[PDB]
Amino acid sequence: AANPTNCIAPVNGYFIKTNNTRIVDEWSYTGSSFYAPEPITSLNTKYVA
Amino acid sequence: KASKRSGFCGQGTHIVSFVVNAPNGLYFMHVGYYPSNHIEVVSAYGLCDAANPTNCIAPVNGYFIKTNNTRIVDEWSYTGSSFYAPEPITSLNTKYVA
Amino acid sequence: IAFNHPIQVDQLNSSYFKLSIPTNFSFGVTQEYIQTTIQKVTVDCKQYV
Amino acid sequence: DDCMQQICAQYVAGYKVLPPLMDVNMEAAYTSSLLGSIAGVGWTAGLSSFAAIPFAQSIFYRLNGVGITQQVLSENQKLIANKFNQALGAM
Amino acid sequence: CNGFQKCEQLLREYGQFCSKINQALHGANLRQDDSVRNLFASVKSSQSSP
Repeated sequence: AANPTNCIAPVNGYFIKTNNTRIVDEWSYTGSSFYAPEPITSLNTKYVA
Repeated sequence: KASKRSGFCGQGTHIVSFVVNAPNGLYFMHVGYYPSNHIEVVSAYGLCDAANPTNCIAPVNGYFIKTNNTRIVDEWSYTGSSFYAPEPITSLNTKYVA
Repeated sequence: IAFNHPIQVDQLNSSYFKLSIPTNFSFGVTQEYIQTTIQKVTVDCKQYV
Repeated sequence: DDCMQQICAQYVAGYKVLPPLMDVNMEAAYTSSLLGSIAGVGWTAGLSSFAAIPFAQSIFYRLNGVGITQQVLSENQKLIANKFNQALGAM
Repeated sequence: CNGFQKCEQLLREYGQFCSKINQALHGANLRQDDSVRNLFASVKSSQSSP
């Protein structure tokens, strides 16, 4: 509901469970907050999906 | 693979392309968006503000008709977030970017 | 004679500019075949003659 | 008619020259329409949808895209339009 | 050759080759014309705003 929203951003980042913001060699990383911009809300419940 | 860019496929926007086996060759089935109907709508070239942040064109014109309306579809507003729009320095013809 | 005669927008002296907007999706088009390859054939010279 | 008064291909018969199939005036009309469209097409992200954009504005927007000149620098660099006219004159 | 009956009769024997020459030139011109139409098609649909 808040304007800030998590986004896939580059190659499908912010994965379910542990967030896979890290890509290629690194499996997962804590969200930097500069990694993903705030996208407009998309159809689904509580998720862009 | 993508085209989503300038490409060999032509005469339509390259949303997607399909490849099928053809005798002694390859057959292509690209898909192209067609506008069909065009309606001319007066559009502001950006809007300035007393504050340093100003409305600017980003995906499409910042004001399709008036205020902030951003869409390529018939509906000018289309519930645009306006997050995409950048905030450039104030320009000529103040209170407007124009 | 049925050639040219394209739609023309009118330039605006005012800072606001009239813009043509698409209203119908009209998805779909066809693409030309690119040839790609040619037929292969072998001739038995000194026997066919 | 001029050859009878005196091309000679028809009298030779040999080969017959074939017209291009497109009138020069029709081709000129296409180029003039394209010249109008390019000013509208060359606008930030507006592209084809953007229309009625001034030729001077289109040149400035195109210049900003290919080379990242500052907006203040573009205002500071006066006579750029005159230089564009000089380039047309040089050709 | 035209205007000589004997020359025309010999050219009739080689007529099939002459027919192939005319067909090949006609086909090449039609293919070139289609390419010219394709080029002008992209120019067509442009808007002359000013």
